[PDB]
Amino acid sequence: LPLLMTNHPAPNLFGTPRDKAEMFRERYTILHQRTHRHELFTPPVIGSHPDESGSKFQLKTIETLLGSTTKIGDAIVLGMITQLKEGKFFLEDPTGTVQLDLSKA
Amino acid sequence: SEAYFRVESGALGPEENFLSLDDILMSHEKLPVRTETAMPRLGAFFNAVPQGSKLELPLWLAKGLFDNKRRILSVELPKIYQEGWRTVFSADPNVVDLHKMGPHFYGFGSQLLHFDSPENADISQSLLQTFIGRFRRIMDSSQNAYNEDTSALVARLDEMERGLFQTGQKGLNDFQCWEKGQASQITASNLVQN
Amino acid sequence: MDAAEVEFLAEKELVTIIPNFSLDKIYLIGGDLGPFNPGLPVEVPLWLAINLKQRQKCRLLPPEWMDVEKLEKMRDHERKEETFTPMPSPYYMELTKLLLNHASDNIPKADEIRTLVKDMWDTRIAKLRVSADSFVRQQEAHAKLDNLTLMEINTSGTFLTQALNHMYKLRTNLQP
Amino acid sequence: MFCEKAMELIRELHRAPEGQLPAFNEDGLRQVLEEMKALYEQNQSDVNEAKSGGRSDLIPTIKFRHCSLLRNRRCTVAYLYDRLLRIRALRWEYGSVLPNALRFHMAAEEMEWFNNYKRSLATYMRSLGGDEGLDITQDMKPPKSLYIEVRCLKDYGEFEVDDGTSVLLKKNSQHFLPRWKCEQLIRQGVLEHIL
Amino acid sequence: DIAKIKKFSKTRSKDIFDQLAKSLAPSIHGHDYVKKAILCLLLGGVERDLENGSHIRGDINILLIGDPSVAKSQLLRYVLCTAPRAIPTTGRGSSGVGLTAAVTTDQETGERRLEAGAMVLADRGVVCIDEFDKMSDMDRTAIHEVMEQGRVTIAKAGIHARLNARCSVLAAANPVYGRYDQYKTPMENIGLQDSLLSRFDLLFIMLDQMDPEQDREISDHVLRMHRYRAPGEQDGDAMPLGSAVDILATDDPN
Ligand SMILES: Nc1ncnc2c1ncn2[C@@H]1O[C@H](COP(=O)(O)OP(=O)(O)NP(=O)(O)O)[C@@H](O)[C@H]1O
Ligand SMILES: [Mg+2]
Repeated sequence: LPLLMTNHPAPNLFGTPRDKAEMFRERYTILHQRTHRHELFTPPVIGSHPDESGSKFQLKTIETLLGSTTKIGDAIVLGMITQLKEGKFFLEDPTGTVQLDLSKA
Repeated sequence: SEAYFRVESGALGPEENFLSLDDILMSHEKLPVRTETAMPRLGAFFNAVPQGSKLELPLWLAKGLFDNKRRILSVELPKIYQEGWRTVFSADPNVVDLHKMGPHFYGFGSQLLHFDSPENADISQSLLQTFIGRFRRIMDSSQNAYNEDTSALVARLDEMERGLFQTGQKGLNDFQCWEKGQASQITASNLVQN
Repeated sequence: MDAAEVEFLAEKELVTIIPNFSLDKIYLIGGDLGPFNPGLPVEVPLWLAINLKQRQKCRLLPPEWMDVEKLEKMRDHERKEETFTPMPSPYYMELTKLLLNHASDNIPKADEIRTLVKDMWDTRIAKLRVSADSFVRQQEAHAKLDNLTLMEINTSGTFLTQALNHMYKLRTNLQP
Repeated sequence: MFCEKAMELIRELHRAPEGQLPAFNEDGLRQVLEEMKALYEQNQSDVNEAKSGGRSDLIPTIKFRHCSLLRNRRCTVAYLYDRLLRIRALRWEYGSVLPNALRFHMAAEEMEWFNNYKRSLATYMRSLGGDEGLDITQDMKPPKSLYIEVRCLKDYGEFEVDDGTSVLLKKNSQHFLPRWKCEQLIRQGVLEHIL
Repeated sequence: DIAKIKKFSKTRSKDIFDQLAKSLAPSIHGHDYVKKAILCLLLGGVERDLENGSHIRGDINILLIGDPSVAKSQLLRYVLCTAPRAIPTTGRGSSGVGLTAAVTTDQETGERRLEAGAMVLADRGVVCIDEFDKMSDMDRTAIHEVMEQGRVTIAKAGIHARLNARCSVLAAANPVYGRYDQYKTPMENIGLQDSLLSRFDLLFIMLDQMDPEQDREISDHVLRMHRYRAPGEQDGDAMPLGSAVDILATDDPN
């Protein structure tokens, strides 16, 4: 939507505290809507007789796996790399954050 | 004048109107059936659905699958069109809640005759007598409920009867606006909201 | 059809006015009118009569039937009969509204005239209600409504015709 | 059941009886078309399997998916057609140039259809007489008076009455003008007819 | 208020007790053993009469003790809806008189007679007691005889009688201090006297353990239930307040 059709304010140099977060939130938003339109999307209604995990590329956010999914061997998450502590890298998305053990890349 | 008018409902006719939103929503309502032969690959929905299975599926789909030889499935009436509820309607049509008993009561009942049930005549007579019984209350309420909350009056009416109620209310409001002279003013359309 | 359109047809009815201006005969497409001589009665369509009265160019005279005695007789006859009786004008309600709202000063005893016309309207709309109910209850195929006026038919006819369409399709859905 | 996404298009339009136009449900249209594509691919696989292999029990589910496809087609076509009906009413109820807040709700192809309809309507109106045609979009109500008093609701530009004569439509200014000249602006809400 | 299809279903189903217990209160997730115990309460044992004239009580009494918001009250409400002749009761809103019997004047004559209380109305049925830890001791004196012997003894007005009160008790209570304390013995979490506790067949302690997986499944079920809408209801309806909707002396969809 163009901004005139929305509640979004006009851009200016002396931005609000919200706008600093809005940068990275919108970068995630564009990449997220880009990602979910790829072939990784879930099959259609009985597209395959056995169910399939999004062409083996089914997606999730950080807040979903902060829960019952311990040692689930097929998690895939879109998120920003951050060295949130020195050497102890973290991933972040608009839902939350989690540590990255990147011993194998 | 050239105001928007929805494609009229053809549910009461031999076949429903193709482009009618009301007919589409009416035919979406589910209908109990018994499957006459096993159907492969549909076990994901109700791998084969076995023979003799009881199912509830949309009326459009029942009509599509139904051939008069009864080869794929047998179609059974909903409870509101069987003899007990027909007797309930015969008691006093004014008190039954046709809004809760399927909002398209008459349209669904008319299309239910397509399956050639042995009690088609009873269903048709019940629909006709229900409409005859409810007509006078619909007429009086629509034509005399001026400028007030019509919720309680319109609550127990099915969508066809609601359309009749709105027609009567529109006639009443038109005549009252005429009698009080408000009909003479030229005014902006409803699109001035934008 | 809207009540304003029924009024538009009612405005074609002829009424008598007394001009306060001089004008020779004017040749309108629907029929020539005049000459308009000051102080003398002349017969014109009701729209022109109302327009000239609004512009202070004439005095309207009531129709011969806008008389309290005649209207009382018509009202009592209507209440006494069961069928719709012949009305003094085919657009009597609209004539009453226009003439009394615009020229109550000219028309004497306009309160009595308005009340009697309202009595006749109430009686005849009650008769039309009874006719509609009898139609639907007895499942009649047609009705006879000889003396109804266009406004009376227009007030309730859309609802009645839609209801009878639904009734016809309900009673004919076993055609094979 | 398959059809529910198509029913959301239908329920969207049925939930607005007043005739106003909702935003075009492009995503829903894409989803029902994708569903139809998947259904057709499955149906083709199954039907050629049945016919080539001589396997007869597939025919009920073939008819199932065929009827489901026809249902999807009926729903989306009814949605588009009812949207066309709502759009067609705008030319008469408001005018030719729709406001941008409403034009933002229409698809590009809907604007194409609307422009074609406007050109066809103007061609028909021109062809009704020897010169200048007949503007049947005017005279929507029966005429009561030759002149009317109108009040400006919107602060607005110069409005020509006849040739060198014109009136400034500043807000709260009040003019006495011909009805046939003021009808369009009243219907658009620029002017308020009083008395 | 036919049996042949039931006697066929018990053969078609495998361990139908488990299926019934799982299907007992669909809106409430988990608490499988409690649901099995409630089903046992609903069905009951068989009351023995011994050759010596003594009788063995056949009803089963269940006491649910647990934290806030662990569906105890909801299980009581389901039992009230599902069972024939199940009487509701709550600890602060009842008295020993109202539980058993009250002397009241019959205005047809003016003479006074016994009018049955909750546990007498519940005879050969169930009585559901919520907030049971909030009852007064003098009020629980009435419950003791009902649970122990299946009767209540009354001596009031002109009448001296042993009223039949043969009912299963399904009581719900919170532990002392509101929330169950792990650092205290069960006999101190449970504020009730051991004499009273001996009368219950089964006593269940159920706790709001905040496990993340259990919370995941519970919250999923709760939000699914809150998302549900009935088929005979429009997409944005608020449910109507109560009004009469029965229009034949016998049920129609049969
Ligand atoms: N396992 C569960 N499944 C579904 N809803 C639950 C569950 N546990 C609690 N709830 C909901 O929590 C709310 C409170 O239930 P309630 O029966 O009053 O809990 P309780 O154990 O009786 N606690 P309390 O009344 O304070 O002693 C209800 O809306 C229940 O539906
Ligand atoms: Mg509770």
